[PDB]
Amino acid sequence: EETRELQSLAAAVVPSAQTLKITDFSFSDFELSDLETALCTIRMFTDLNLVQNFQMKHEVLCRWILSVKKNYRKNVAYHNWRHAFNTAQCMFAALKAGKIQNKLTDLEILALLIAALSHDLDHRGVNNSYIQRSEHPLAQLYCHSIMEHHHFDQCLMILNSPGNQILSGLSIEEYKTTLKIIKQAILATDLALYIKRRGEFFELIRKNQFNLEDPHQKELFLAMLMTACDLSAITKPWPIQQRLAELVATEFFDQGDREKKNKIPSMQVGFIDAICLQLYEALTHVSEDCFPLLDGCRKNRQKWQALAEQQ
Ligand SMILES: CC(C)Cn1c(=O)n(C)c(=O)c2nc[nH]c21
Ligand SMILES: [Mg+2]
Ligand SMILES: [Zn+2]
Repeated sequence: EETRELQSLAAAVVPSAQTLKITDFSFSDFELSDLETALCTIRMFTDLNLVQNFQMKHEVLCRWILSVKKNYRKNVAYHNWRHAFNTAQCMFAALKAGKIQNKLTDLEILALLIAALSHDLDHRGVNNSYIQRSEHPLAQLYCHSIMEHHHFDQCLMILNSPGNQILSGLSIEEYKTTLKIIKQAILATDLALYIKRRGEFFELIRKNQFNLEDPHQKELFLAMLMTACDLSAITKPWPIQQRLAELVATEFFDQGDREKKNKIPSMQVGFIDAICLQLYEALTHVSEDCFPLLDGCRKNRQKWQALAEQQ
């Protein structure tokens, strides 16, 4: 029953951020039920003052969260609701604990939270070609970042569904700006785009020319931040990361129409060196308080490498 789930969520009391541990970069969701993750998501919107600043009605926000959750496929090992929820939690932590909140506007924070939660909507698994083959054949080269555009379309449809319009409170101009930031935020989760633009971000930091005051770099930062949250499972405490790596490995090797372990340690070390280390280092420079993400990433590299050499 769906309306029953909505009834329960809407009537439930929302515990504090401290009680939910959502401010911790080390946050984990394994012990939480779907209902509990939904309550954590409400707390994120609430504490970031989005519910107040944009006059969201409780029942609407609840319905929206449940529609979002419902549109991820639980049969997919990694790209599912829990990943999206975790990505948003990391965004929340980076904003609060990481003190990034003060460097952005309310509309940017609103867009980021929604994007984090919506960035992988309807994902069918890295080894699934359905979404791509269901579009205009040579559709891969025309509308590039095909998956991300799909995720955004899904995000937008939910945002416009009756009873789910959490942005109805914004003015038309506020709305167009938010939608634009949300779209860019989601497109940014395409690693191909991350690898294409990260160089500029890194370059701007070396020369100490990074300036969030100019729109170009702010947009570049939001894109880098989204990626940082999207890959944050790589920064978790060793016992947690070991588990999240299992999920990634399952989707990569076992799923796609559904020894393995040995491939995992080297895969995670390669992933960290090639994609993660520089990003979290860069982020730490922008905000000293985001260090734990980097620290966590390093500790995990050490652990996986030790296994790679065989413990
Ligand atoms: C999921 C995949 C597309 C990218 N990706 C990721 O996000 N995390 C967290 C990993 O640990 C990982 N290992 C390989 N690829 C990975
Ligand atoms: Mg994605
Ligand atoms: Zn993702």
